[PDB]
Amino acid sequence: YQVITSLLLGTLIFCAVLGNACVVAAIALERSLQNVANYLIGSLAVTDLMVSVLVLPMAALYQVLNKWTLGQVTCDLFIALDVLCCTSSIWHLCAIALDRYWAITDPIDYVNKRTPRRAAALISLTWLIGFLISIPPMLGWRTPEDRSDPDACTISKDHGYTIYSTFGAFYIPLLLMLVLYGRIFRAARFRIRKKNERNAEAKRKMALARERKTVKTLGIIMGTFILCWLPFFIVALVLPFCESSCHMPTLLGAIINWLGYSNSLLNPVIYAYFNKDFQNAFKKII
Amino acid sequence: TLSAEDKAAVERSKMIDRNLREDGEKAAREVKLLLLGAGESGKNTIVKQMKIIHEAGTRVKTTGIVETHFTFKDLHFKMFDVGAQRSERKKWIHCFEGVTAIIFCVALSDYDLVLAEDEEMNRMHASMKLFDSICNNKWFTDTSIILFLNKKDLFEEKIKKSPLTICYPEYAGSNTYEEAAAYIQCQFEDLNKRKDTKEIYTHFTCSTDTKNVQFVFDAVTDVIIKNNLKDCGLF
Amino acid sequence: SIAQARKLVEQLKMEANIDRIKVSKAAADLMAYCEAHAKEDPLLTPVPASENPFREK
Amino acid sequence: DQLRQEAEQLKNQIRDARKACADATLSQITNNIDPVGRIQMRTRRTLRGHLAKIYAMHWGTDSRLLVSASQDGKLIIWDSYTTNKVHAIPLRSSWVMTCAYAPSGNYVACGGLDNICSIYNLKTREGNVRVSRELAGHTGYLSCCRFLDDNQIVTSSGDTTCALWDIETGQQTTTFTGHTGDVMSLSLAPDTRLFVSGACDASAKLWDVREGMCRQTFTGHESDINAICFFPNGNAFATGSDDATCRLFDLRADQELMTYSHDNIICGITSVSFSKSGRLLLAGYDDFNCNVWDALKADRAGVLAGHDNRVSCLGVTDDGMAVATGSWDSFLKIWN
Ligand SMILES: C/C=C\C/C=C\C/C=C/C/C=C/CCCC(=O)O[C@H](COC(=O)CCCCCCCCCCCCC)COP(=O)(O)O[C@H]1[C@H](O)[C@@H](O)[C@H](OP(=O)(O)O)[C@@H](O)[C@H]1O
Ligand SMILES: CC(C)CCC[C@@H](C)[C@H]1CC[C@H]2[C@@H]3CC=C4C[C@@H](OC(=O)CCC(=O)O)CC[C@]4(C)[C@H]3CC[C@]12C
Ligand SMILES: CC(C)CCC[C@@H](C)[C@H]1CC[C@H]2[C@@H]3CC=C4C[C@@H](OC(=O)CCC(=O)O)CC[C@]4(C)[C@H]3CC[C@]12C
Ligand SMILES: COc1ccc2[nH]cc(CCN(C)C)c2c1
Repeated sequence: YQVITSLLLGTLIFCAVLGNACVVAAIALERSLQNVANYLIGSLAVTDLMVSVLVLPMAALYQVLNKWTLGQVTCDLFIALDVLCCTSSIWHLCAIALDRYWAITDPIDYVNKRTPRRAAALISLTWLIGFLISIPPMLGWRTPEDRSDPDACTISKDHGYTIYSTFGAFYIPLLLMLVLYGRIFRAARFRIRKKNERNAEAKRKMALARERKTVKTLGIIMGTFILCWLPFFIVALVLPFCESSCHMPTLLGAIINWLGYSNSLLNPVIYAYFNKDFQNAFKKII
Repeated sequence: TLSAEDKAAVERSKMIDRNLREDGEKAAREVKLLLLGAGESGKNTIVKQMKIIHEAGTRVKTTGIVETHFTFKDLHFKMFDVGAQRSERKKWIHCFEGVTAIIFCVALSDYDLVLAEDEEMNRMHASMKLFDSICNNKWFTDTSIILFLNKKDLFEEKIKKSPLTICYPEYAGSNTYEEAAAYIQCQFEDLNKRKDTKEIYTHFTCSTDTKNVQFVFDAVTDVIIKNNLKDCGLF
Repeated sequence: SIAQARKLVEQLKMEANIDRIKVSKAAADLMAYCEAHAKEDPLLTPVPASENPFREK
Repeated sequence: DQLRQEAEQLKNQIRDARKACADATLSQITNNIDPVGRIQMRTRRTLRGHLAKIYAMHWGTDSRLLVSASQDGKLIIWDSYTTNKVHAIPLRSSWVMTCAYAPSGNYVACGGLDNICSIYNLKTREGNVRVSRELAGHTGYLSCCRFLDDNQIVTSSGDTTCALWDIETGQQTTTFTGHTGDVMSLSLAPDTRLFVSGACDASAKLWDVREGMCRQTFTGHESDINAICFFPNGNAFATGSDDATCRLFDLRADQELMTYSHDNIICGITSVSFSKSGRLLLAGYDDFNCNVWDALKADRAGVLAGHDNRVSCLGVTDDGMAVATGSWDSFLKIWN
């Protein structure tokens, strides 16, 4: 019963922390992996590591016990670290998208005005939005209904806070990242589009292969982000406004929460375990 | 450890390391291009063409390697001419591994001409052999080549007076500038075995002041953008 | 290119006119030098860290 | 003309004399010598600060300071004891392929694709390093330079010629012609009266510094020679070529003694050097690692693995304490 779900959450937690730690270590100990893009990917891995060692464990204990057994203060801190680290991870994805968009569409900026200070500013900005989404439920915007049930731990369901958090944590990042990756798609397609018959056929085949590759890569990125977080932030917006007639099954809600938690496990798989430079570094470490 | 001499030495090392970091940051903002070609292939004309307006952003003349530092549209370029390095190329060609692009200049008008070393060797064939050797080096697997075909007017006059079949026996077509210039360009393109990792940006050198350096800038920006797309996995 | 041929043949004759010793004697001298200085070769015999300047002051 | 006949006759006579002098292979003589055993070396210091592929280094005569040259146009005087950067000379030409550190410790030389051997004055009256002299006259890339003394320097360049320079006047006191291909290495004698050069014609020549004439020619390699180093005795030297094989030539025997080859090695040697006693021949390789060779027995004693890229330079201190290997990944490593 509870043993199976506890084991599944534990192995998920272990895989997430192992992957994030491996990515951070590979970036730290390798001198080739010390550029602005790899710094952003490493900061994303650090944020996901904080998600896996500061949020995942306490969320798993809450899930298997089906009750909060740590106290009101420990529940409040867990919620604060649940919103701060996960919102930071989402904005790290958005910051990586912004860096890629700047690198692809502005080569002059890439050559001249691209420094690790930009990477540090973006990371600080992603943690800043994290703090401004996680702190407001600390002081104010906390209905007494949250504390009315000591044997539960739920995010403040005030309508104003619900709108503010859900937008500034997922929907502003979801529109921003969609726009940036659409522009990147347009740039990549424009670059790809621009005996003699054999060479023309080879060029056509290679261009088609590149178009397939770019559409696949964008599909992987946007699909994972959407299939993990969108299910959670649609419910996290509809449920608070619909107090009644919108009963939420426990199974579906738990699957949805852990789908978003698993977005932190899937981030190193996409942004780190797929490119060639990390694969070579890991082979050199092995 | 904490001695005054050791503290001074560590402070000197830290200051030196800061200066090295600053110099490396400054040097990473410069696009490095390697200019190659055979003798009077018209690379001097190219260098002169790019240094008409923008230049340099008891010393002894070296005659070994030539530095050309020019800035075009907020981009710093550094062109390394090794035409005066009359020695084995493979013993120093790896020193230029990692340049953004290779500017390779061949004169279209030397198809009729032959090398001074021996009459039975066309200058265009020597240039083609050099292009094949430099395009397929293990150092330049991913390095794109900016191909310049200089002396279009002299080539047009020569093909008006002399047929092109002497340089290319297998060639077959009515002799005029456009088709012959396209055939030579395609022959130079076909020497690129690495069609999947590198591209060749062929331009016909023109007397216009800005068009040549503009083409070099466009090729370099298109190389940088494609490298950034390949890094993201989108190319 | 005839003068270079004369220079080359003169160089070859001068090289051939030098005195040579048996390879066994030269190898024995090399083996004697190696064994005579084997005590003062820190790379050959690892030196204790007390007097090793790159590990312990 | 007909001089080819007597030229090949002289070549055959030289070969016959060398074969006659060969009575016992160096393996037979050193078979009784016990193996040196496994050589375990651990990176003690890792000097960091270069930002491009190192191409040369040279230890000082005090065995503590060393100079390194790299493509970032920087000539750093390290302090291997404390990793401190004593000096960082900005090169006028970033294409540097060689460097040397004067025996007196006052001067440092470098050169490269620019056919100029720049000489820097480290110890001056203001504490600021400045180019003392620039030696021009080579028509090819200058591949190696070694300080004969504080006033004379020997340079080998890719114009098939080695030159002896008078630093005070800046002119070639003597030029050493005879090589057919690009001269890629040069090693000075312990008494500095002789020096050999390994060139791209797959041959090495022993030169007299004073008379400026080739005393001997050693043709054993099948490809161009990239490195050369005199055995501590001064009567022998080792050569490293793209044949993936190192070779030991004796001056008095005027012939090859030993071949340091392995079937697992197919990459060319980029740098060789001997230990203080001459019993270990440390050779850098394009396999990213340096292999320690027991000179007398031709056995692969140790492996100085650790470098992320090809090992370009390599040197052993004068007191024999430590071996430092620079590599294309912009890191010097002192091994000990
Ligand atoms: C119907 C028609 C068509 C559709 C049908 C079928 C075809 C497609 C199906 C859908 C795709 C599913 C996933 C495919 C993944 C895949 O093919 O991966 C390839 C193989 O690598 C491994 O196997 C190596 C994987 C190693 C992963 C880590 C291992 C450990 C995991 C746990 C981690 C935690 C513990 C360590 C590698 O990647 P790739 O071939 O997909 O191509 C690119 C990738 O898409 C780009 O995203 C990536 O860019 P970046 O992410 O932006 O940096 C590129 O660098 C490049 O990798
Ligand atoms: C439990 C979940 C959260 C685990 C993670 C699953 C993702 C890695 C999946 C979900 C949707 C998948 C995508 C769905 C469809 C496609 C299109 C497919 O073919 C195309 O490129 C055609 C695209 C088009 O026609 O629009 C390539 C794989 C890709 C991007 C898939 C990549 C893998 C994705 C992102
Ligand atoms: C993207 C890749 C890494 C796959 C990610 C899979 C996870 C989203 C899965 C794996 C294990 C799943 C869990 C396995 C078992 C349970 C118990 C289950 O029990 C209940 O509380 C509801 C039923 C009941 O009341 O008993 C709720 C869902 C949950 C937490 C699941 C949530 C979704 C999890 C974390
Ligand atoms: C309104 O509920 C919110 C608002 C913003 C948020 N950021 C991260 C979370 C929680 C993430 N795990 C529950 C998956 C969150 C919830």
